[PDB]
Amino acid sequence: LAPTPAGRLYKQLFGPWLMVPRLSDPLIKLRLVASAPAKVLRAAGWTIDGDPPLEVSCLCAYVTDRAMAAALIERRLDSRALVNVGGDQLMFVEYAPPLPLVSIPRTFLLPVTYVVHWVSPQRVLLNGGNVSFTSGLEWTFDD
Amino acid sequence: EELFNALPQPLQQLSLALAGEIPLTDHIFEQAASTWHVQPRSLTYKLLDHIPFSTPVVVPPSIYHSLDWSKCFAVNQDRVERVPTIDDPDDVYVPNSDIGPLLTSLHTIPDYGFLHPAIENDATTLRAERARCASTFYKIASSQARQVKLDPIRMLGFLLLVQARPRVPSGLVTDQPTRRDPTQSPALHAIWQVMQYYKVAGVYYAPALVVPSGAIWWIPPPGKRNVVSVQYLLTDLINLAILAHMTDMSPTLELTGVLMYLRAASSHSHAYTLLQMKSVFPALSLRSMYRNKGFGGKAPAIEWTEPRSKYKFRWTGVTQLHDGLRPRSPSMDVPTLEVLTKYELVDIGHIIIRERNAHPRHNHDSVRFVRDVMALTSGMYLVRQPTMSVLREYSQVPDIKDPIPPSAWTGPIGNVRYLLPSVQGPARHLYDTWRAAARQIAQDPQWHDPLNQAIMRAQYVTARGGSSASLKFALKVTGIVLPEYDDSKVKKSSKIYQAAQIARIAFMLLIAAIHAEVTMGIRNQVQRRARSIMPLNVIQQAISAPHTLVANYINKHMNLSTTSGSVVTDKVIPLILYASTPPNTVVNVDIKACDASITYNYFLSVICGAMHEGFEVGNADAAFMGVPSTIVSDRRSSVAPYSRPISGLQTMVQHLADLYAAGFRYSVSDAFSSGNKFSFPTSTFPSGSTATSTEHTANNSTMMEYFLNVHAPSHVKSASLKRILTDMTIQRNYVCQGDDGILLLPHEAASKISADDMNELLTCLRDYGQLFGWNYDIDWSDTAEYLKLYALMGCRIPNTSRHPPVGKEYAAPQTDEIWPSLIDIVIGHHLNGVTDVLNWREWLRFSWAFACYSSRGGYTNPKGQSFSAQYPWWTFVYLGIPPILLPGQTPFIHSCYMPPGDQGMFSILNGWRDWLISHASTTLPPLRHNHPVWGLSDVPSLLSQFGVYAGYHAAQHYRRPKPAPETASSDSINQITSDLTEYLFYDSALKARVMKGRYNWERLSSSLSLNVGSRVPSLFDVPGKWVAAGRDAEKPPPSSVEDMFTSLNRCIRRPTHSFSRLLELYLRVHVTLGESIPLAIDPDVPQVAGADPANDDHWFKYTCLGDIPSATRNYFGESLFVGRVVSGLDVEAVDATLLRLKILGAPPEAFIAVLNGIGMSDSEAHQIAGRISLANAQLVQIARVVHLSIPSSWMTLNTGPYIHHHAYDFKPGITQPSAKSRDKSIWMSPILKLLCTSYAMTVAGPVRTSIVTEIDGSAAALSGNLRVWMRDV
RNA sequence: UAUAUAUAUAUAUAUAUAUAUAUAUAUAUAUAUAUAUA
RNA sequence: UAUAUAUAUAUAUAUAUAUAUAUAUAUAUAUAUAUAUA
Repeated sequence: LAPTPAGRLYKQLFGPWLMVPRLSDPLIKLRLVASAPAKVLRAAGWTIDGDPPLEVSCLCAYVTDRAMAAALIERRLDSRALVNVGGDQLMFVEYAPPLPLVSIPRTFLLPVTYVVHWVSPQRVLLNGGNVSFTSGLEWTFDD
Repeated sequence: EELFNALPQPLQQLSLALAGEIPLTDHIFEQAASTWHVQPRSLTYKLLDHIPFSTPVVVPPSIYHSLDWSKCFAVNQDRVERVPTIDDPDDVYVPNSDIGPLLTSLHTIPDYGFLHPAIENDATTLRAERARCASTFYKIASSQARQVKLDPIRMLGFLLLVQARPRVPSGLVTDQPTRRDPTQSPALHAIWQVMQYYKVAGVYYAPALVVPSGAIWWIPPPGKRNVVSVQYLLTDLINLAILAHMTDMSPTLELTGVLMYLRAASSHSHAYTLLQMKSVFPALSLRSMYRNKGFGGKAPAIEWTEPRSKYKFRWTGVTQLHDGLRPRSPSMDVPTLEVLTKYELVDIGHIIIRERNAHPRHNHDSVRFVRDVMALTSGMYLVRQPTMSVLREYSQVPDIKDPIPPSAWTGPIGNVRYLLPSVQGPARHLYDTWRAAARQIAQDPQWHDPLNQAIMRAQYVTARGGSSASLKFALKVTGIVLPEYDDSKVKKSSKIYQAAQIARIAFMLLIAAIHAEVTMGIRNQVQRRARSIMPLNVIQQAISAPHTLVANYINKHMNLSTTSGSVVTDKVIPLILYASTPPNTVVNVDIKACDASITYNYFLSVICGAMHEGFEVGNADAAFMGVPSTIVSDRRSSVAPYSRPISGLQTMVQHLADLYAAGFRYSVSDAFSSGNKFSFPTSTFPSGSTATSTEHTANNSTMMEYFLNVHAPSHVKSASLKRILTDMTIQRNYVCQGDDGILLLPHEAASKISADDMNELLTCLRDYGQLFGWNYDIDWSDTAEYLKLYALMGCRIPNTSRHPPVGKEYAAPQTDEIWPSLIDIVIGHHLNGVTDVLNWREWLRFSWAFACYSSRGGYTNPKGQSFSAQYPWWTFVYLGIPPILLPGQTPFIHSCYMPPGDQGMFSILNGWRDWLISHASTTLPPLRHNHPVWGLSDVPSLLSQFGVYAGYHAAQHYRRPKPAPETASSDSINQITSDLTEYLFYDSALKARVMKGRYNWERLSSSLSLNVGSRVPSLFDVPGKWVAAGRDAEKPPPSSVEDMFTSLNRCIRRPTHSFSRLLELYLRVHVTLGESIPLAIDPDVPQVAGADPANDDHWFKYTCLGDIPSATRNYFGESLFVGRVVSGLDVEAVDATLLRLKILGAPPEAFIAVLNGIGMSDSEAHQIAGRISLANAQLVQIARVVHLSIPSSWMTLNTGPYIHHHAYDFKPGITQPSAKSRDKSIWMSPILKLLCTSYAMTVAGPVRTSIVTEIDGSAAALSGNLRVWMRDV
């Protein structure tokens, strides 16, 4: 097949980051954490404090205008997440409708790679067995 | 027979009626039907107590050894797999486990149970592993039991009822009473023994019960436990018992089948065990019959006419058989016995072989034996977890033994690479072939014709469909806001729905959506793995158009598609018969998995390059199907790269190659498993319907041709083989369709090729396929397997096991159907028993019993009322089931070939005429004023007393509920309509044509006063038909059901005493039967197994007429005037209207308006209209104008010549002159001939000459009334 | 009682098939001997 | 210890010959039953 120049892919991934030092104002972090009901966690033998459902950061993003960023955060992505995690805390994510890059507003900025992780690892007190569950996705701020 | 005494009184009456003791009546018809619906099914098993079995069968207790299910399932990567027990990775089927522990109790029937609500909740909510595994196991186990047209116990009840009493003999000299008898059938005795385990207080609890939502199970007491395999074993036993009786086989063969099933059931994975040793029976019998010394008999002499492309064959006598003609290939005993040793079933082989050795000569007995033994293979629709199925089939990639080196390609053309001229070999052959075809496609003004463009777009829409969700996502992703029409109650996933959304959008905007996910489906099979259905979205289907077009040209212009025109499927019948004759040697071949072996790295890349290059000849700037030309960079020259325009066709290829290289991305969402949907890509070609047969057949033919002409001569060793291998070409030596293929050798001069050379030849072919990764899976056994048809020495062998009496596929956890549909199931069920030649007398008896049970049904509102109804038995007569005994007649005088519909009614009445008239005169007072056909004797009242009218009109009533409309939804209906019309009428010329035609038509029809309200086929109604189909595909609301029951009952209760106008007129004709026609062939020669003097009527019908369709002058009317039409409209409606107009003598402009109403331009409309004439029309072509058609059952017989010159519509010395048709005979005689032959085919026995003897009214009066009716409709 | 026809059984002859034994040839495996190489 | 070659023995498979047993077909004889005639 006709192969493409790899530089274009590199430009798509790293290109935006290279423009960071040229910026004048600081960045603002974001993420689209997905919730996790405590029932299934306890049912799987996990020891967790507090009733509120746990949530896990799937992917972090960056902006700089808080105003429009908040104005764009009200969209409800039509892509569910199929979270799976083993007892060894090896955590995995899957989007039942695939998440396309063009759906990301072009004012955002994504890291080249990212690793899913608990937003607050201290909530859990003991890893029970392996766990799977489904939840919606919601862009949110962070501090 | 004490069993007859055991039956309740209504069933005893029904059995008497079925035996022919008494004429059937609605009264007993209801009593039997009602009582079956009220008594518990276990009583059917209870009946078995009264059979003193005397068969040597023992049911080992090894069956009740449930293997724990917990070790047969696991979840990894969040999907529930099957984790096979044996090291074989294919043991992915239902295990042998005790379902008991997973059961609760029902409140309605406390004895039986269903799944724990706790388990399903936890699997749903908590996604608990063991909960999910249990759920998945329960779902599939239930589904496997559900693969039946109805509950097996009911079928067993049918068999006992018919077999409870011997049928009364008819007066026919060939009416042999049944040789087989009960108390000798191993199957029934086996059922008795195994069922002894399931009784606690002489109650005989059924191991399972099928329901609309699947199947339920009975909670075992603490001592016992129920293994799911037992239920499957019962179904196989019941099915075998029924089949053995109908086929009338020796008990010894049935004994072997019982042992066969028992051994399979004893081990784990009953399905897998059966699947492994599947082909044992055909190999033992069909593949090795005449490998001995005392060979001989008579065989057909079939000749293939010179224009072999036409596939025309001639029967030209018989040939004496002798030892020099006996089959040459080695027998199959050794491998089969070796396999059977594994399952210690060598006794079965010894029994079969010994019995086979009793048929050294080819005759009726030999083939009958072959038919019976081959009918022993299991008829179960096997089903496995779809997840395992998709994971096991698409995980295969072809292995190429000599890949195309990367240095064999030119520079890229943006996506594709052209093939260097210096490269030779099969790939070069393939490249040139596709390139040449692409060139021919390139310049072809056949396309860009707006009508043809309409055909292609319309071809893409059907009621079914898929991948709509992927479509909506992908376009929404690219910012495209599609319309919605939900209020118009039509399924979104329907291909119609997505098509309507697309109508407005500029096509190029949609290009990004072709790289989207495709959903999938699975359809189970009887003797193999389940098939796959992979429906592309409408856009993808549109893009792949060039691939289809080129493939079609390759097929239609090289080997004439090898019958893939599929015009009538019966054209393969004479072909295989000829291929199996002694003078010819035939080899059966088929690609191991053509869908899985076609791929981009080797195959598709070559095709894409050839097509892209082949399209270079043509205007570089010429949009095709809305795809404009574009600029692409050419890099063939490293020193002088540049960019040049390419035509739309090439742009399509550019994207198509990109998609193929990326590989198809499927998304599985199986419902039987629990919460395990996912997506994974594969190179497997979709191959979901006939649209794939074209590509595979083209490549199939190409590789075969290169092998024959180039590879084999250069590589084979035997000089004699070279001598015979040469002078051979595919166009007269090879045919195929998809993977399947047939290769036949040139007639070796009064001799046969050495098996040594055959082995050399077959070996080289295997290696040749291995080169590019095709496993050829060839075999040589001097038999004909093509499209699942079997022929031996010119005699067709119906493989009955592929049509199990009880089995039926169901691809969903729920049956999702309503009661009246069962009737159509019965009708279709009965026809198979006619197509396959069974014992026609006994098959008819069983059929009526099935009908009686189906005749009654009911329904309940989701919360409110119940509803009920049942048909008078005369309905089934109208639907096409012969009556067994009429009052005043003798039983079993009506042949199964009796046509359905009005024709069957007319023929029955015609024979029944005199008795009715005389009897009515004695019984009833005369009617008040004279009748055309009847005297004053008033038979109509008698018919009403028989409820004939009730049945006649009841069968006319529809059987599926109708969905309701709405006005805001009608805005969506209009929106749906508008867009469908918009999609249909891409241009404006077609819209102008149709509008003009419609306007002229109604103007003419009213002003000329032909009639008003004539629903003439026109394009403006095609979207309406689509909309109705789309709305119909939805699950109806209950109100529609209630309307159906009420309407049906009212139609039943309404007192009417008249048939349709046509049937009323048809009764005016009197037809008589003369002597038998001269025979077609020698009665000694068998042509269809089982159509022998034992099964007399089939044996008569085939012998008199001859099977080979040989319409040398008739052509069976396939020359329809309108060769090119759009989907949705019916050609058979169009020509009927045209002929009707021509008979009515309409002015030419009437034809012009009608033709213009379906898009034909004025010039071609005049051209077509001129062709219309009563002369060139065929008998059936003109007779269809009044819906007189040929029954499907006749499609296997050579009825042409009989209808032509054996059905005398006017014999001078017999007919009354009043019946002389005079000048209108040009269109009257075909009608009379059709009526005559229909009556002749109705009666049993040999075919006799049919003669019109009298019409009560003058023939002129008949013609006049017909013209009136023709004008009315 | 006799004749003729049909069916079943038994005996004898002939043909065909299968099984078992023995002989001869060929192939494969294992053991032993001899030669050669390591 | 291993590999290769040759000889001998044993086992298994295939072919041919001979013997025995069993099954099937055909012919002849005898017995029994049923039908028809005398």
